[PDB]
Amino acid sequence: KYLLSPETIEALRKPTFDVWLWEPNEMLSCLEHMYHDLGLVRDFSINPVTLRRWLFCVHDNYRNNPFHNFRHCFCVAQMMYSMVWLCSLQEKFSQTDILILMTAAICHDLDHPGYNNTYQINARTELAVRYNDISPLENHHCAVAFQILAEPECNIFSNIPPDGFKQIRQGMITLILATDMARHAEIMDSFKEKMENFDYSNEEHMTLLKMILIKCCDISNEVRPMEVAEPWVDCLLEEYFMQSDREKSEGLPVAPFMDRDKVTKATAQIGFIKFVLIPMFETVTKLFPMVEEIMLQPLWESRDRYEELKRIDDAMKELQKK
Amino acid sequence: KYLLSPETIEALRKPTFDVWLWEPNEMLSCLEHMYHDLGLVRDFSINPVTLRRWLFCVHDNYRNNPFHNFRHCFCVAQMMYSMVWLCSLQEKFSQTDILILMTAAICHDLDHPGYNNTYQINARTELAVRYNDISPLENHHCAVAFQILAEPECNIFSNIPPDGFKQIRQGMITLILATDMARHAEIMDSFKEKMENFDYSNEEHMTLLKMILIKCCDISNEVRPMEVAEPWVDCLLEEYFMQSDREKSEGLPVAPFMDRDKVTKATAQIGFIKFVLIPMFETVTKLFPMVEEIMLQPLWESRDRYEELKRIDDAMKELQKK
Ligand SMILES: C[C@@H](Nc1nc2c(cnn2C2CCCC2)c(=O)[nH]1)C(=O)N1CC[C@H](F)C1
Ligand SMILES: C[C@@H](Nc1nc2c(cnn2C2CCCC2)c(=O)[nH]1)C(=O)N1CC[C@H](F)C1
Ligand SMILES: [Mg+2]
Ligand SMILES: [Mg+2]
Ligand SMILES: [Zn+2]
Ligand SMILES: [Zn+2]
Repeated sequence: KYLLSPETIEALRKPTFDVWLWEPNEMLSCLEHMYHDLGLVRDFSINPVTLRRWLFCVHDNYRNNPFHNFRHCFCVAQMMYSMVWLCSLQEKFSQTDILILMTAAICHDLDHPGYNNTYQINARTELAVRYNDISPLENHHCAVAFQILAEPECNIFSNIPPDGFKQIRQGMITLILATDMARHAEIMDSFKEKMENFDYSNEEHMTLLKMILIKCCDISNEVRPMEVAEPWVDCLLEEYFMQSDREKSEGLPVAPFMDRDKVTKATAQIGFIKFVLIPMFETVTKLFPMVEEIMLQPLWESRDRYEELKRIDDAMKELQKK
Repeated sequence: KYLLSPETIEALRKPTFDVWLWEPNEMLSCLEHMYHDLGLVRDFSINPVTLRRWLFCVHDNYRNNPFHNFRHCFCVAQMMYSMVWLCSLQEKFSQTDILILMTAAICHDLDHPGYNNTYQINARTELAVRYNDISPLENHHCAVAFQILAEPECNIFSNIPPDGFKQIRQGMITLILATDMARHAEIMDSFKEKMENFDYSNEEHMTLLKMILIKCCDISNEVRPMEVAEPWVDCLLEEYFMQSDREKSEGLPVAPFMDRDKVTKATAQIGFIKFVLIPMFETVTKLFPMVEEIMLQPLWESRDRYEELKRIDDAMKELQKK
């Protein structure tokens, strides 16, 4: 049953929203609500019907991978929606910037194949050869994003003038490309430097803030409730094993964190929560104090839980080895 | 024709080479000779039969556009060859670096359509949407170069280890992407920054020098003798007029420097020589003083010759005025 209850629309605004509850049509409708509710339909004369066909286009072009699937895209877009409200971003950003933040979130892993950059490059694929080993998947995601938008029936921007299309497009590209974890250190070091004296009337500081926001949402699964978050780790590792199978039986290098024999659910997250998630949301909390209690808080609770799980896993491996 | 005379082999080593005398047959055999003579076939275990097939395929993947054709390809690699000897590059650069320089120069405009990046982006071409407005032609040149090299019958790198291939791929990519003239000032400023106190054991200083070197060869046509240089100006304007005419009938922006109402042969070369070519070769001359007499001298004469021809143009216009 598409058509959402008023209870659902309420829940949808917070990062506690149970993303697993809903089937695709309900998620499409949830996303459709977001565009209306943020005033993007109103302020960019988006045809209400074109909006629905666009979300169906997008959905069709996400794949049935275990992790990089349409449900991931909904998580990231819904988490961006939560962040608009939590941080009150309509006070600091234009409606163009919100449109970029939302449309980039929805489009940022379009047609992900289930194998990451390092596979693409080492196997010398169609995509690595096409994009010269430079963020190949991330370029592919934008390419597909705008190939969808070039179809008149899927074009939510059809009544935006050329200058505004040009600005959105640039913005969307900057953000979708920023999702490549290869650049996490570079992007964070850029941001932290700008943060020494932040200025919202500085376009360059704001371009970085948006980059950090989409990144925050992209890797945001562990910010959610333990019940909601925990199943994404199986989805990740299942996808990661799929690749490291292929890498072994093709003789390509294998990343320790994708190695069946090495990684566990617990050791996948301890490091990620501690040295990627926590520091990123720590920096962002300076700019938005309310982030601490809502987002940084479940990250401490997740860190503490996954370190306990490791103590039990490790204790259990003392029984196994011969 | 093919089977090059000892005289042709000697004249091929210098910037004075009459690039117009030779049909595709002979230019290929020349390029081939360059690889044997520079010790690239020897030092990289290149199969000389594969070398011939690669070159035929490269040549096949250049288009019959007025300016950006196989002959332009030949000029850039031939000018690179000249510079190797003039600047004694084998005393400063590794054989791997020479391989990167020659192979990049040959490959740098593969499958160029005859309309520049500004066309691609304003007409929203497959290429522009594919490459996210980011140097769409240059990325595509690289893409075509390594599609070709992925075919085993065209693969001149087939006996190089993977480590070496990765290093060459990366190097060629940097160079080909450096030929986008939109980055000329950025690249020159980055080069000039290092040039304050240059260092050949600094790998980044070298990476820029190689970017400058291919840039020099890419736009070097005015360095060649005045009989050889001048018909290339007609080829250029023919291509640019072909684009400005399309831009006019398609309702797209037109660039003054490409307008067939506004631009003369002389106005097309004066600014370009005085403010792009000359300062670039001036900066190279500091590192290689011998460049002044052999390359900056013909540029000076061409500037003078074209500045005089504008004074003729301008006085003929004053008689026209009624
Ligand atoms: C085992 C892996 N753990 C991990 N990776 C994630 C999450 C979300 N997204 N991702 C990647 C990165 C973006 C796409 C999928 C997450 O909750 N945990 C890790 O530590 N790393 C660190 C390097 C790499 F980012 C994965
Ligand atoms: C009229 C044009 N003149 C010009 N352009 C050239 C030459 C060689 N290569 N090129 C371009 C560089 C990339 C494509 C071919 C040359 O001898 N003269 C100009 O003034 N400009 C201003 C900058 C723009 F690149 C061309
Ligand atoms: Mg991704
Ligand atoms: Mg070019
Ligand atoms: Zn993602
Ligand atoms: Zn060129």
